[PDB]
Amino acid sequence: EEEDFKTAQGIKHNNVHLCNFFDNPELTFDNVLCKIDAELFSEVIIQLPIFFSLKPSLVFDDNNNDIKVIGKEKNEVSISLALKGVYGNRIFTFDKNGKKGEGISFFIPPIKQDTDLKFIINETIKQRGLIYIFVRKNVSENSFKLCDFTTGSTSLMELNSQVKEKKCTVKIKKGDIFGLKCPKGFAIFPQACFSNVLLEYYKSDYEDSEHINYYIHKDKKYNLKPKDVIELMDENFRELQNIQQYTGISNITDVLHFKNFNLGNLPLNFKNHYSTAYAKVPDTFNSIINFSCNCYNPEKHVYGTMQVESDNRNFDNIKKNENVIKNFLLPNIEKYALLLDDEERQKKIKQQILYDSNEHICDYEKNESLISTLPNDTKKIQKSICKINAKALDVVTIKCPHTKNFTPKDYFPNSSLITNDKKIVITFDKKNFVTYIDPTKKTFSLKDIYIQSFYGVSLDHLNQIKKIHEEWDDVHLFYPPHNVLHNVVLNNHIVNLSSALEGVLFMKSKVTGDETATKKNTTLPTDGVSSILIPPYVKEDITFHLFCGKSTTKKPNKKNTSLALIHIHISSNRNIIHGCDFLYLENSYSIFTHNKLICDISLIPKTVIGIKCPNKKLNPQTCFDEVYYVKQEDVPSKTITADKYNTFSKDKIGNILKNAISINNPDEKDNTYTYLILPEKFEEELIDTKKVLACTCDNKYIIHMKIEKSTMDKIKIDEKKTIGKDICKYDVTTKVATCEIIDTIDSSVLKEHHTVHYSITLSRWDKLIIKYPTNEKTHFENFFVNPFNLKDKVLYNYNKPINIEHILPGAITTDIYDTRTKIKQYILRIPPYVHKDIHFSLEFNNSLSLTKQNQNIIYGNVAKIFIHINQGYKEIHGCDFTGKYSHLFTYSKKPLPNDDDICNVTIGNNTFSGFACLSHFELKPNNCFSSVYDYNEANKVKKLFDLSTKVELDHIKQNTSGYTLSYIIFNKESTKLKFSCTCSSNYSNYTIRITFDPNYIIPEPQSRAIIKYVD
Amino acid sequence: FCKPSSLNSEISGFIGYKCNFSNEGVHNLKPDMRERRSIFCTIHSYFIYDKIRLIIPKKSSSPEFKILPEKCFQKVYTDYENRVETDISELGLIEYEIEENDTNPNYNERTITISPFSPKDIEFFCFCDNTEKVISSIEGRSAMVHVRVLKYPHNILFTNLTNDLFTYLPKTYNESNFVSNVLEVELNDGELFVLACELINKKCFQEGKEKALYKSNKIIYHKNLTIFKAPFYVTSKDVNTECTNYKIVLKPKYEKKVIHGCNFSSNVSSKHTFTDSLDISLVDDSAHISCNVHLSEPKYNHLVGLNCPGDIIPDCFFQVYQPNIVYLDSQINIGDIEYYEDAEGDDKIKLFGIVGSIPKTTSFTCICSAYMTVTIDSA
Repeated sequence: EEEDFKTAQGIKHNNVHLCNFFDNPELTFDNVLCKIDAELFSEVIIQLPIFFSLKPSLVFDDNNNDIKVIGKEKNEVSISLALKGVYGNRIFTFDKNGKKGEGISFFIPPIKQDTDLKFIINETIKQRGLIYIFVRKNVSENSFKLCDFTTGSTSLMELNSQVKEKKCTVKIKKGDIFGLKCPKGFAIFPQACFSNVLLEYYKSDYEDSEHINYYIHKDKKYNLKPKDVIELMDENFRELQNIQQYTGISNITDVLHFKNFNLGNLPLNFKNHYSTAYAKVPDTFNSIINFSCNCYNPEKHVYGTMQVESDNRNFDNIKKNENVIKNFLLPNIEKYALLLDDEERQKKIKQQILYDSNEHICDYEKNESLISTLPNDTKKIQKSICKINAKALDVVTIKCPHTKNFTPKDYFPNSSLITNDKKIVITFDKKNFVTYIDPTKKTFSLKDIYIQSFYGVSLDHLNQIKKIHEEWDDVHLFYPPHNVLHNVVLNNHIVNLSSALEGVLFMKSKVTGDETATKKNTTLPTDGVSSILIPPYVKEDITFHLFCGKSTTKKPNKKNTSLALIHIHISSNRNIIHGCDFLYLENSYSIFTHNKLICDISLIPKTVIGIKCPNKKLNPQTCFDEVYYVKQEDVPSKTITADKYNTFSKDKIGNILKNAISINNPDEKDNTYTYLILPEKFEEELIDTKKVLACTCDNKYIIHMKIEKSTMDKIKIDEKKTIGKDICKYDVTTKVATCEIIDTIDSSVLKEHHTVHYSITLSRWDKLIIKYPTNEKTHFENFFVNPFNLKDKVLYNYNKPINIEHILPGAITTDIYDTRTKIKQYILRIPPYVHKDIHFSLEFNNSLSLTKQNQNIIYGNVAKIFIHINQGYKEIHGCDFTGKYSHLFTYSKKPLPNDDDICNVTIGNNTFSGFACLSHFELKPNNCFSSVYDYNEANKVKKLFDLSTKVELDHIKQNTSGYTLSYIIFNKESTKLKFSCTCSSNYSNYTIRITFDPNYIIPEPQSRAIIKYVD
Repeated sequence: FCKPSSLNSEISGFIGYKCNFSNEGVHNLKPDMRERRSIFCTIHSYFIYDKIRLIIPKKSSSPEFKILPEKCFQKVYTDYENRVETDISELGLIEYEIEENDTNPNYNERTITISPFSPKDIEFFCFCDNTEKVISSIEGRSAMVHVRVLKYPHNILFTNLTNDLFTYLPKTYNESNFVSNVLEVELNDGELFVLACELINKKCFQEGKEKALYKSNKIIYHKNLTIFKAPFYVTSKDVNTECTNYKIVLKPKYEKKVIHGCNFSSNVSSKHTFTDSLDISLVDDSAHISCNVHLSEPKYNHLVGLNCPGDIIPDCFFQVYQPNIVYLDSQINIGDIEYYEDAEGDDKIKLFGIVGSIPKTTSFTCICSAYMTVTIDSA
């Protein structure tokens, strides 16, 4: 009976349907039919107090997540079966200001039929609440593309040992809604498809864009596939997150205005649920795209790939725009100037750790002509890039053009309104998050929690960012438009800078356009300038981006709107940085030693110490420049408070410590980190061991910066550090450089030399194997490498961690974690063509590990390896299909579409050969140049060592550029065969055919083009 | 019998010399922060029917590269003190091929194909300058592409068997000189023979009449000519090579060839008679035995090797030790270096031949404590 049910519509707000039975007077259990007219991609979130019991009774457990509904046949089924590919069925427990309860969340998939989910709430048994989710049909049969990997012809659940991939390809036109459904135990790959996809190809039409294209293509880094990742990894660590770290993540679909609806980095339990993903194409799509998402089980290593290429395949109807001129603005690097070292850097470098703080300016305020529309043609627009690569403990200042006396309007703090009356704590799988309610009709969203786990901001935060940039009535425009340098775009994600780059201090700089010459609060829309300081300890390599464009019209029209892209790459430099974190006491990274409310920090020469304190909540407002200079006998070490510190001396740190540089500018609203560079030398003439330089924090915690006398006496034994002479061994027949410097960095023995350097001069096709220990040994508990990512980065100019592919394109780098003895093997092979003389170094250091044996303390040593790579003028007679490897190979073609190409090369004895393809291409056969497609036995699989037992072979699937390289060299073989490999894609097919003939060689040009660099 | 135009197969990427200077290429002349050095491209060669490609972006989509002069392989530069746009025909190049393939949408593919017919060394320049572009007060980089075509030092054989006369060379043989329907050819060392014929067999010029195959790996089948490169070092005067009915038989004039080398060989059945023959295992295995090979010639046409057994380190003479390994052509700085590979029973014999004149001094070493150092002076 309709009159017997208290019918109420669901609260619809920000495409979120809410049925709040918890704190809403309309939905009260004092009588409840919560009917939700669920449209496409609408989040159904149900709130409840703690109960009485549900009819799909769900107990709170980690392994209990099978959310049940009731179908049309009145059978208690799973929601993954009643809704054809539901996504996001989660059970959470939420507390609002003390009052506890639970909630059920899911989303709505596109379905071609009519279905209804019934959630029945019961009591200890009457019927209490009936959440009737009415999901009507929203897609036709021809407007719904799908590849189920649970049944049909693409089922992996009955996959054999021989075949393991049921590849699917269904094409998408404009206005289509599509998705991917995975079976049980098979996680969606990568995390939150289709906002994370494995891209292969994307061709952009200019007429599709209704705004300016704010996408970062990285280094044209289309992503890999899981079939090509797991062949080169470790053994035990083969979970989903490591394979996702090794395969590359792209988020082009959110920039392309696809309606992507998923769960972010908080997915479901894949071992008990069908992980499902969806995306909606825009209605003005006339472009060509290609990507893939996977259903992957990382126990049996079974994958299903849904390679989706779009409907259009013609590359003549794509209106490639001629209005875009791409320009370059390289950033400027200057030596460190502190209003008196500006003259000192000028005087000393003219005659020629303060050298590791190099200042950077990317000046788009001055170079506005690269984002100004040229009067030679009004229709031409300009696009500019600015690639910045900097290390830790650096300072970088960004300049972008601005309107004078610009007022940033405060609608964004008006839309923030962050109070305590909206506080809801939501916990699932014993993991907590904090969320707020929109104060209009008591509405919140779990999509905001998924966005917070993905973008780092809230839902209303993202909406107000988009509306602030869309309603831009000013001339100069920014991306991200609010709070620039406190929000940055890293891997197409607007997130806070100091949250990601943990420990960043906003520096001060002179504001241009003002004659005061005073360093003040600088913000990029307001003053046209913003300075930041890089933290000393960086965990991983990161890269964030900015845009500051200028349009001649007052609107972002894109037919005259210019753009300036700032591309800052921050390298991970790993040392040990001392300090006292106050946030790990109460995931959050801590970069401090934390020698545990009284905090003792020993002053060491040539290091940086740091306090994570709130900016004005600590009792000295200039604490690192002030000092509570008091003796240790004055302070009771056990029974003390922060009030006695009120009765202490307040001498400055520039008087006692000679040139200790205290960096703390706490006047900003969001400064949480303070630092101090301790100088090169200490003196007992001004410092007593009892006399410490103390501070306090929040009137409860205290920090004592005392200096120990034995710690000062341990510095005073250093008198000899010479250079080693080619002690890295070289097996010259096998051409393998074996380096064993484990005993020199071992702190268990007495070592004469603290720092030694080993010089290696290599050539092409030479191997370098270095054995280095890890942090799970004896006498190696504080071992660190330099740089931290040796598989990708080296040390340019002895301190800067740079990518190896920008100086040696095509190096073969492999790190093997030997857990039988907990050591690591570094294996690096030079590609057969080396285009330039390359120098770098790799350092190992165990100087912070201690050996206190027989009342004698001995520390470790420093061992760095010099690497010189010579001029590899020998060209590779292979067939390139990448375009950028025209220096390596002879036949070079840009990867144009519809390029079904054949390349024919006949090789012989003692001659290099190989190929390069793009890494996302379908390699045929799997692992080319190992099991070749032999042509003399009519193009079938045959192992190369079966056909030729004296060959040499290497193959790297993906470097940092994103390409696949393979090389083969035959040495003293006299058979006759012929072998081919096919790089097959969804738009073009390439074939390389190499003929093995011993007495026939290619007629040589008998020299090489000598590339030389002069200065 | 077939025409020799497609007799040299259809293997692409035979260009070799490629002074790439493009934006997408890694030898870019753009202003950048990671590099602030100009790029060179210096070529010395006996240029036999190869080609040189310059991949240079065009003046469209902003004026990028100042190509000096603007028609580089139509008009080319002399020395920098008298830089005028001299024509491509004024130098002395005989039967060249110039291709200004700009039909690709990204670059001006300028290709030059040079025949070895010249009485003198021909040196020419094409500058690629980008100093007009100033980005963040850092200017662009320059390139000074410099090709120095060298004359073939050995004599060249060119006979007549076609209807059309060419007369770029003094004629040696013809069909009236075809004595007794059999051509007996006596090459000296490494020469090339040009039979102007349009119909030769598909598997000819690859075998021998008496014994084995007197051949090298640089047989060039031109569209109107037929040229094979003779090998620099041969075993004995018992092999020949013949193709065809006009029968032409080619055999080497094998004299007693002398090769410099330490040659610590244990087998007395060695066909290679080197200069030195000091043994390695006769002395004790504790002395630092060093072998010195000093080369000082004005015109190098030399052939240096070794015959010591065991293991040869490094892969000589592909990579050689620094005076720490480096390539032989990177230290010699002269192209056209021949190498011979020998697979004997016990002793390992390796040899290389250098023809030309080196600019600088290189003293490279190969270790067989047996050390063999080969020094060649600048002179």
